[PDB]
Amino acid sequence: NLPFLKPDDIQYFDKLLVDVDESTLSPEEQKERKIMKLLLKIKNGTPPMRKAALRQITDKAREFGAGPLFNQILPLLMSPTLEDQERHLLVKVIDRILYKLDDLVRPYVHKILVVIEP
Amino acid sequence: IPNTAHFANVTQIEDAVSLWAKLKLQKASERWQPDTEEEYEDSSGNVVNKKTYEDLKRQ
Amino acid sequence: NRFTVAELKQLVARPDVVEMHDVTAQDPKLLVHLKATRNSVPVPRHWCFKRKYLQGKRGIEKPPFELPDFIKRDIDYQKLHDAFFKWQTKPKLTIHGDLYYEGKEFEGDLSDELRISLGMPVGPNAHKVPPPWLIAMQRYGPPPSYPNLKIPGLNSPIPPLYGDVFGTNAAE
Amino acid sequence: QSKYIGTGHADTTKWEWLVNQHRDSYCSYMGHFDLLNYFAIAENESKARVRFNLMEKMLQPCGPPA
Amino acid sequence: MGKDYIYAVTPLLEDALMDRDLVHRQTASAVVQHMSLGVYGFGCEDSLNHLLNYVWPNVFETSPHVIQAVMGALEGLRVAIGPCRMLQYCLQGLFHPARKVRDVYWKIYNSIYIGSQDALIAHYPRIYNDDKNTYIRYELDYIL
Amino acid sequence: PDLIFCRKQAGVAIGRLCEKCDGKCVICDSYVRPCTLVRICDECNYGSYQGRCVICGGPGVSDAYYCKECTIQEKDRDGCPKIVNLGSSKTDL
Amino acid sequence: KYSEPLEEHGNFLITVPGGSDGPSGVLICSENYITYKNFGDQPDIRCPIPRRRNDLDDPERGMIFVCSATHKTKSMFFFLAQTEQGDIFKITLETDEDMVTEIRLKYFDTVPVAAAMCVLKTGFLFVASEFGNHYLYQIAHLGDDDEEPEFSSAMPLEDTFFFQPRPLKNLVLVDELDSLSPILFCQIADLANEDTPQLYVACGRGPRSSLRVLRHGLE
Amino acid sequence: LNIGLQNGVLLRTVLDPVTGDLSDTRTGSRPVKLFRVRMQGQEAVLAMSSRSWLSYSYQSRFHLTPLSYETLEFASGFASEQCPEGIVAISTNTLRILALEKLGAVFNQVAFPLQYTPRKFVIHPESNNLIIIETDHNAYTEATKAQRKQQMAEEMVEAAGELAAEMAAAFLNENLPESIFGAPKAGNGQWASVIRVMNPIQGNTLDLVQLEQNEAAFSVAVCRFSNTGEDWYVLVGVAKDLILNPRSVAGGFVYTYKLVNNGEKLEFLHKTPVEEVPAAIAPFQGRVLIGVGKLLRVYDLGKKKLLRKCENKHIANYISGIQTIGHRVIVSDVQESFIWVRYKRNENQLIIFADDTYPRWVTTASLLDYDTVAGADKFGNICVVRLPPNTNDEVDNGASQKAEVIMNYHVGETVLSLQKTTLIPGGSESLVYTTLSGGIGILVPFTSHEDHDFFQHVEMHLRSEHPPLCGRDHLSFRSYYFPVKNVIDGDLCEQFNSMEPNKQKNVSEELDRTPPEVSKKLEDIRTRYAF
Repeated sequence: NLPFLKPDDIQYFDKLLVDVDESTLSPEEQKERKIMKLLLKIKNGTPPMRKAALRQITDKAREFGAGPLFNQILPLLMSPTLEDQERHLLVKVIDRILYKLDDLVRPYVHKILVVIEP
Repeated sequence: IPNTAHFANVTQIEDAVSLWAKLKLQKASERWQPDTEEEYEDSSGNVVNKKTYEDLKRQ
Repeated sequence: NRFTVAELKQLVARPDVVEMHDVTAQDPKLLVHLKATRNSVPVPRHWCFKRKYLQGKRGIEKPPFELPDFIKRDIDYQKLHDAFFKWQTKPKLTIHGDLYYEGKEFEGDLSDELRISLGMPVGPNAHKVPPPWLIAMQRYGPPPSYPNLKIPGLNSPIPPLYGDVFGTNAAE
Repeated sequence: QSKYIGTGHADTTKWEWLVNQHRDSYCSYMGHFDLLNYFAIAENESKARVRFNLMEKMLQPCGPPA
Repeated sequence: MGKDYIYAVTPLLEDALMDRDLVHRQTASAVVQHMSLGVYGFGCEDSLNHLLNYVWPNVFETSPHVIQAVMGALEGLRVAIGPCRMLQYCLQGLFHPARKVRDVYWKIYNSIYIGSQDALIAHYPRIYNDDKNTYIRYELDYIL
Repeated sequence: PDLIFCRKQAGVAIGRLCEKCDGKCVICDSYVRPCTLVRICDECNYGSYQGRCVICGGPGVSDAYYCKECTIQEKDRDGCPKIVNLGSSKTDL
Repeated sequence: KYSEPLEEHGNFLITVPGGSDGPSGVLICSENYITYKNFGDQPDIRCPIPRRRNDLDDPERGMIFVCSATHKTKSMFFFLAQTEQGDIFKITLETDEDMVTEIRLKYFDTVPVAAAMCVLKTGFLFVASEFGNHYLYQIAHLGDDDEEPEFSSAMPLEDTFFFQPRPLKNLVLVDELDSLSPILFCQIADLANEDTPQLYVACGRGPRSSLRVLRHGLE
Repeated sequence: LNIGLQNGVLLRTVLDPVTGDLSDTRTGSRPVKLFRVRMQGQEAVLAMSSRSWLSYSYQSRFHLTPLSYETLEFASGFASEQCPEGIVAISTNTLRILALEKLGAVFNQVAFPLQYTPRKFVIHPESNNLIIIETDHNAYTEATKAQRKQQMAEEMVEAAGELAAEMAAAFLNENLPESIFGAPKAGNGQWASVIRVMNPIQGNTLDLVQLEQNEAAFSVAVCRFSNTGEDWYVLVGVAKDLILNPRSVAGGFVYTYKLVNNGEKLEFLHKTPVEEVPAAIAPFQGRVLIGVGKLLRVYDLGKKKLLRKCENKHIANYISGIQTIGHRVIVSDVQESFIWVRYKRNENQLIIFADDTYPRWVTTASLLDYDTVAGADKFGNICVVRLPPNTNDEVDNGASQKAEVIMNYHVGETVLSLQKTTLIPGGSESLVYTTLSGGIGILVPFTSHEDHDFFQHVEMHLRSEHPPLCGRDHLSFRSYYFPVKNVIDGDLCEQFNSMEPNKQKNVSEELDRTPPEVSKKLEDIRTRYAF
């Protein structure tokens, strides 16, 4: 019973809108991409329903893949549509991922250094 | 059994007798706390109650 | 699956304030012990009543709020504060634990008016003017219910009697 | 965590009430001064002794089903 | 300024606190709660007890908008009277058999617990010791 | 009409209020004799939250206080007195 | 960051000053056992409590330090720990600058029960009495490094080191703060020939307990 | 400038080009002479009168105390080699050069060592000798300590050596004082007790009576007996195996001594037993009213044991006190408040007349009036309560008739002794109370409603002007348990002399009085009720 969708979140809004079956036929660990839609639930949704996504990802970042996780988390906040509250939520999510993925954040150092610098 | 307030919610026989007995005049508020200790010896003996010392001093 | 109304009333050391509905709680001994407080105040009478303490006697017949004389007996300068803050009466109500029930509100000396209506004259200076009930006390004797009572003529001297006081109790 | 810790609710057991009673009655003993310099005169022990005793008693006092 | 004249207004609030209506109850409770806080520790606890005698039986009210008028009154009376008497009232029903009677007594106890947390410690009764545990707080019955 | 509050760790941030919601206390909701100043948590003054009313939730025009009948009752010693609930959450209109 | 159980319930917590001024670590003092534990690549070190020799109490009671203190020298940091009996031990420490090695204790003196001990500079130690008068003692001698038996934690045993209670040697009570607490009973009366009735107050605690006549006037 | 008249009256007034505010006081009934002295670097006024006084400013307080010495004829300030800063007083045919090191204080201490924790006194008006008790749990008696030392020596001699036998003999022959080694951890229930009888004139312990390693002591009294003669008889309490935490006592006893040696001895007459640890004793119209456990019993002179002349087992939880009114006994429970029972002599029955409402943990009590009795608590509070005016002593969950607390408030320490007495001859007697932290205190009643309103306004202003440095509100730290009533907090009402000058001026203008006038008004009470 989440709130309505938005055209600005069309980057990964094919989960609740289209038949994006990551468990039926898709690459390995494709459900983490749907976790980005869960990130939308953290942005678009209720406060408890939004914090539940972070509380779940805190115990799932180690079993999600550092490469795809970074490639899906960095561009999400790199876009100009990162609002103030959206920027705070993205920063908290990245901090939680780093606290979960400590050694995995090493290969992605070239990414955040190119994103967090500006 | 006397009509007491504690026996209000009671509705039985044996229980009524047990209440009239246990809730009777217990050790508290005894017979004025009798302690006479008559002068028949003046140095020992004090178990004489209010009636023992009276009979000891009368005769 | 719980102690009966008699087993839970005899095992306790103070069944004088035992309640039938209290024996069906989760901890009857604990409730009996808590109810045995020194000077606490129990639950009100509206615990089980389903009338709300207002629907039964809904026909109240009494004044809403009688004006107290502590304040009623430019508005006033030398008498307003001198009658409310000076001639004030202390409200004498319940002290500690008179919890409001459903209703809670519905449940040798003679007066001068009775002596004037009975036809008895006032007390003279030095004479004998007894009441008509004193002749039977002088004839039969003093009353055994009140031996310390004194009457003028029998036990009290005639010069005593002052105004409407036709007797005095002298406790020894 | 700190929602309502210190008191139960409608069906709180008597033991679980006395446990909170003692657990919050010793904190007024280890912290308050008159009720801590008064117990070290009766038991005839130092402040540290009585305080450590009261702290160790906070494990499960009142009679624990452990 | 209520401490100077509070006994002359006690019956006026008591008559309104009676079982008159459902809207004439919140007003008396609000008057009591706003007068207790104003006469806090000024020496007018007698009239406060007179009013509390009537304000207590009104606790049993199913009106969701009428409980707060009495809940606030109780929360003010706990902090302006001392738990030594409020808890004394609220102790008799702390384990009442009724499931809907403890729902209010435990709520009032919680409201009187967070306020004066350690102030009510020297206010509880002597819970006697059962054979299955050590309930009596014997560490406070010294003579020194 | 039961309003909720944040009730987090009261930081070192002072309170605020709107031009219409400046008098009443954030908890007592009364205009009678403000006693002490209200505060907020760390998530109450952060970026967009800088200088926001604790009752109206918009612009700040003054400092949020407590009522004298609400500070004597030790109500101010609770968490963040920010008026936020499921409806008055971060993602609100 | 760190979490480690303990063999005994530590009553106190003392910090071994870390950095250039010695290594860092905890200095817990449980019942009859002082355990120093520097978190990291440094094992713990336990040392029994050197109770008094030829005692008269229940031997099953492990004495715990009732207070603590410290000092800041160039490199010699001290710990004037007040045991439950009152024998202030100068519990020093020795290590290889990276891991603790031993904690040499010694019966420096024997003062009353220490509720507060301020071992400041200028040769002064504030022995606050748990009940009764307080003291401000001057540290005349060196305190440590004397002929007293240096009790450490490396010397094994099987039976704490029962050291005899030596008199006041490494300290001198420079001042005595007349603490009239804890008062146990009072009675106002003019028992003497003074027109102003004095106040006879029985105060103190056990051995330090006493009686005191307070006269309302300038001594 | 201060001028003392021929009598003890003396008036001092601040200096100015013309005369200013002046006050008066008696130091009296003798020639009130004045002299100048040099103390604390400043000047001071030495008043030679029936009681030699010294007045001077210190710590922003005009400290005016009496000199702890006999009166003299004249005085002067001597500052020489033998006395760099002292006073040379010329008495009757003598010149004494004396110096005092006291900077600021009201009471001078004369100490006397003791053995255990004292817990009671006794006034012997026949000889003016004090009879105190000492007791301590987990301790050793004198004979018990000697036997323990001998047993320890015998056990240590069971080694092989036998070369260290001399060392064991020396260890058993030495004597380490308790002040140097504290005291041994003498078991969990090993009790120690003793009774002392001394004279306050010196440290002369007129008599000492020890006890076994399990006998105890919790009460003492020195009363007479109508059955016996006028010979003063002492009655002391004793416990036996009164193990606390958990509370498990074994018995109690009452020792009756004849007060031998006219106050320097005591003949062990009778040891009356009891199944409960006694905790009080007092002459109730010529009888020993002992409260054992939860039963108050009036005993009389017993040749072999105290006879139970009367009894009443209507005590709530524990009778930890008793009072001696002319006709009623205001017993003080140890779990609830006081109960003012009546002892009908004609009926010879002790009936619990009226109890209280609040669960006051009574620790000390005192009949402040014929019916209004005050007392302390176990948490630190203090409450003075009285029964209603119309209460017939024949009528009677709670007693038939009930009373309510008049004035109760938090203090800060347990008031172990709240005695209604006059601390200085000249002012009305106030309630002087002790505390469990050494700080003595006084409670003075008002006399005029105007001064009461002034003090109330001053306290209400200072409660918002000067905030407590702890952080908590004033009423929270003054009514921490019970709301204050008719008791202005003098601890904060007089703490305005050390405030900001602007705040002082504001508080003075708000009170409609000058800051100096406000200080004079605040000090007038302390001068008319204290030293």
